[PDB]
Amino acid sequence: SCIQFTRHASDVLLNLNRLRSRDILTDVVIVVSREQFRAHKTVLMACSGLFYSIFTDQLKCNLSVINLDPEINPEGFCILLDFMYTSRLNLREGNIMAVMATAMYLQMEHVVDTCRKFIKASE
Amino acid sequence: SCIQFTRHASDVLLNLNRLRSRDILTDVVIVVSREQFRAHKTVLMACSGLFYSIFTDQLKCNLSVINLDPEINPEGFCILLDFMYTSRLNLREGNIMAVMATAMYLQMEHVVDTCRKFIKASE
Amino acid sequence: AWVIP
Amino acid sequence: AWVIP
Ligand SMILES: [Cl-]
Ligand SMILES: [Cl-]
Repeated sequence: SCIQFTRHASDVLLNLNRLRSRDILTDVVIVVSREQFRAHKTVLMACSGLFYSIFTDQLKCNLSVINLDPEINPEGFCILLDFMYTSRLNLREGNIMAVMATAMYLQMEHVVDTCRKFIKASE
Repeated sequence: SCIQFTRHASDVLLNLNRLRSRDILTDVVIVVSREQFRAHKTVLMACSGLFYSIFTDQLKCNLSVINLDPEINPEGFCILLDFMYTSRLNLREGNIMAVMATAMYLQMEHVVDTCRKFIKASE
Repeated sequence: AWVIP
Repeated sequence: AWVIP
């Protein structure tokens, strides 16, 4: 018997992104080589199998800094972090390989699938 | 030049709700008279003008317990909290007045609007 | 907006 | 699902 507000989920994500831009209640720093990215643990877990495993680990859940594998490209991470908070993926010919390798590491199957399709079409 | 994954926002909300059910990374207890509700501060702020004001206040942002006005009905709050995490509002004839008064207090304009329309149509 | 889901 | 927004 429920009614549903169609735009609710996108509005929530819009506000979580505004919180991220203003640095409100961000509780983790993701270190990708020389770069730091402030984020909300719950949004990372809700989007990534890797962060879901990290932040449900009884020891890692309490860490304020998570260092990613040095093989991870910071631009690739940046694009995936923007995707997490906006549903929009800035996929380009110059970044697709780094985006795909980063999505595989972060466990983001939908991004991996779209990257594979854009690669196969070119091819 | 971005591409968009249509279901991303609803999937994120689905996962935030699964985190809430399992009590993962919940960081605030909302006390509504005799009842307690565990939630994520960021989801509350992203959905409610009242929680947005509370959790951006330099002192209240650090509180782990927020007590609501004793006039607030716990079932009404419960229904709005489920709406926040699911986009579905369990609106019924027996709960509509409490739901509407709670949405006005929490500052959730879209819920207030739909409640007003269901009231006007009846009557 | 509101719809029947 | 993916679309042009
Ligand atoms: Cl994904
Ligand atoms: Cl609302």
